[PDB]
Amino acid sequence: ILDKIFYGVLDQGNGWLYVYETPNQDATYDSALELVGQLNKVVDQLFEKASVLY
Amino acid sequence: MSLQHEKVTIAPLVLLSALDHYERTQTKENKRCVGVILGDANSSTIRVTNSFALPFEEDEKNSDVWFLDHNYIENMNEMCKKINAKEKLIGWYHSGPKLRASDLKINELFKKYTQNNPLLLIVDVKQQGVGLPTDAYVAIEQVKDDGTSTEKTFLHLPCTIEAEEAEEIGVEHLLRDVRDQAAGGLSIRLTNQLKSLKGLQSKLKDVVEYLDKVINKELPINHTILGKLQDVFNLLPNLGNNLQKALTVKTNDELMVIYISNLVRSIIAFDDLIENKIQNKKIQEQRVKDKQ
Amino acid sequence: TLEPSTSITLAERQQLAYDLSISALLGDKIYNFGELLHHPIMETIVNDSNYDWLFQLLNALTVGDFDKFDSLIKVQISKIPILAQHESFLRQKICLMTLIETVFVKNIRMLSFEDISKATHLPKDNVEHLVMRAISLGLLKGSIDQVNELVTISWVQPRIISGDQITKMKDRLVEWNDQVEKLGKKMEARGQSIWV
Amino acid sequence: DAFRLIDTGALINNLEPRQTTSNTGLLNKANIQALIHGLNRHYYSLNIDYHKTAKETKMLMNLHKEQWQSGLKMYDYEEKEESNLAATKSMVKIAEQYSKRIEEEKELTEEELKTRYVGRQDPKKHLSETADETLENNIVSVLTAGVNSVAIK
Amino acid sequence: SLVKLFTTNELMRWPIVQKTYEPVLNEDDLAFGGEANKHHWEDLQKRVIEHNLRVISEYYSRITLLRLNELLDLTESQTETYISDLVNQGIIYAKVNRPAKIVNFEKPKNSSQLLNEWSHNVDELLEHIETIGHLITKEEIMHGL
Repeated sequence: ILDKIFYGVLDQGNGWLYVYETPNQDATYDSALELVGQLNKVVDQLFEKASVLY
Repeated sequence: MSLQHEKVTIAPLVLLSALDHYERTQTKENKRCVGVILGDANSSTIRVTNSFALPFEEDEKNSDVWFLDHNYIENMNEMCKKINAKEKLIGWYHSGPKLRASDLKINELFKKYTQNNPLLLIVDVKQQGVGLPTDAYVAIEQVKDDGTSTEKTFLHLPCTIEAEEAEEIGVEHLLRDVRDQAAGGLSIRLTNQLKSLKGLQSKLKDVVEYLDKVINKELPINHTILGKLQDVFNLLPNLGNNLQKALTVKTNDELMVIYISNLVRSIIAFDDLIENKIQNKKIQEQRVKDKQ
Repeated sequence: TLEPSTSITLAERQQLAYDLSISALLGDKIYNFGELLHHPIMETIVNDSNYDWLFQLLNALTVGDFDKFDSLIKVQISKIPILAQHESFLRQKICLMTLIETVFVKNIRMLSFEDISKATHLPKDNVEHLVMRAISLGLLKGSIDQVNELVTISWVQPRIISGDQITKMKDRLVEWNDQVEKLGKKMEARGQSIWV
Repeated sequence: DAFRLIDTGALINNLEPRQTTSNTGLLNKANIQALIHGLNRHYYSLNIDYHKTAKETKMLMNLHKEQWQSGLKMYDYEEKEESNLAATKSMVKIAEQYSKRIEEEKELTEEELKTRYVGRQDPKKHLSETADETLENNIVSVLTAGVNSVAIK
Repeated sequence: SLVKLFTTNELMRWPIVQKTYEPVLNEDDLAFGGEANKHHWEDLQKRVIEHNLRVISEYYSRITLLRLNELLDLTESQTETYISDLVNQGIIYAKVNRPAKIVNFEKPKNSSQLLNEWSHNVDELLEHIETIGHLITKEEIMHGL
């Protein structure tokens, strides 16, 4: 379980071994977060380009 | 027998020839106008491409007094074959406004000239309609909806007006005063959405009116129509619970994507503003140091 | 497809209607006798008393009567051995009639084992096989649940619609159309700046 | 463009049949290659004026009228997520290319930028196009979903 | 009749088959035709149990273990073994709940399936309303005459 081979959860109730389906971790949010980081860097570079204007 | 009645495609030339025919023979009210619908067939999508006038005559009397010339069909056939052998007779059209009594009867006259089942094309030549003024009606034999003898009657088919390269050029040139060539994408899609909603409302009102008629017994009881209506009600989803949660989660994800895209658009506008300010400053400096 | 040129012998057509009723009662993929009852073919024995017993039995089948069905089937089981052979099939037909009519009357997309047992006279242990037959034959498209007896029902076999049902459907249509019109009015009013 | 032959020996008078009593005929300009075959030498050109009718122009509009039962039709709700994910990944890559573009633009002279993005993907118009296209598709999807969820019920 | 038995979506009793069609099957060669054909009867039992499960999973959703053993007629543990094997091969979606003695034959539906089904229902509704609209005019012409 610690090595994430099957995504069940062991319990100490009376010896039960609840088994749960693999989580989803949708790729859309990871892609959005990398996009947000890249756009942050783009903002800093663009403002640096604006130094000549100032 | 060919089952080719799934889809119908009409080039604008057939329809405009219909309008020209109606305005030419000076047809007054109650006088229907009929011609032939030369095209290509034997495929699933029946396609109408060219038409011509017919000397159809009928007195507003007993439905069997209809008259139509037999030699004219073959005489037009020979000349049109000489002009183009790829256009074959695939039925007939009448100048609307709606189905009449003799439509089933006269259709059998075109059975021999046609190769497949003859095609009926209703043309709202005087333009009372709001949607497409064309609809197809293939005469087929099916059991009566009242549990009586099987009847050979017409079946509506989904007709879409579509043009080829030759006729699209002319259509685009002719109405090159009213079509909004700028329009915009999202705006035109939203306008299509609203038009579809209004069409749904109109069809709903028509169905309500027909039911109001049937409860007063001005029309008989058709169990097929009532069964289809009950099926429509059964298919109506209940939203206002698991489906509700799924729709909500999808809408939230979709709005997050919209947020990301708007952020990207704003940063693009930022770069555009920065570059434009830079160029304006350079232009100001140019004019200042070249004047002096 | 019968023609009005000749209707052959009235007695022979009466026997044909008798055979049609027998086959409908003893036919598998038939679970609504309304078509036969309100057809002109039944006018041949709409008055005769020799075959009135099967007309009463068909009426009980459509309504769903149990004790009257039991008495009639006991009396007429000896009329023909053909019906006596398939008595169990007729009882299963009674059970399916009761299930379908109870689903269509009580409505509710869910059900319970006890309700079906009371409305079909079968024990609470044979309801499962009853719904097995019902789903297999195409009457319903539901799904069973035995740990908690909560039989789930989906689209049901359609029935001929009477005059009263038209008013309710018409009112529901009116409400739906009014909702659609209100939504369209709001949509048009809100975005009139871009509807071009 | 219609044509009609010159008369004959009116070239002796040199008055090919053309009395410019109006400017409506002189506005049109003769084609270049048409004069090579001879335009004002054998067949004086004419004017062409397509005249329409209200009935015809009203209803040729039907060529671009969609079927009524297609506006409320949402498409399968799996492609509308794969497309969003692909658009987001493309946006990430294009933003990275935009960063390297801004980095490289610091040390380039105008005589190159006037021709720099001729042969390679300008990673700015791609970003704007992707943003606008995905936003339009997304707005249409949201409106269709909400409209059907409210009205259809 | 044997083909009818293995084509209808209806559970069958194993002893009923093993005592009804057994004589006709036994008086044969090649298959079910002697001591060397004892290899076939076990296969027939396995096939009928597999058909029973394929029907129950298509109908049931929360079958309890005791009734599942009653229907399949497997003793107590052969049932769980069979369920395990058929799900491991990948024919049926099943999940046991031994402490609760429940079987969840239903497959949980992802949001994509739910919205696709809703969209298909709305499309069918629109098509049906179009057909109703186009039949109303036809019948009005038929009986307005």
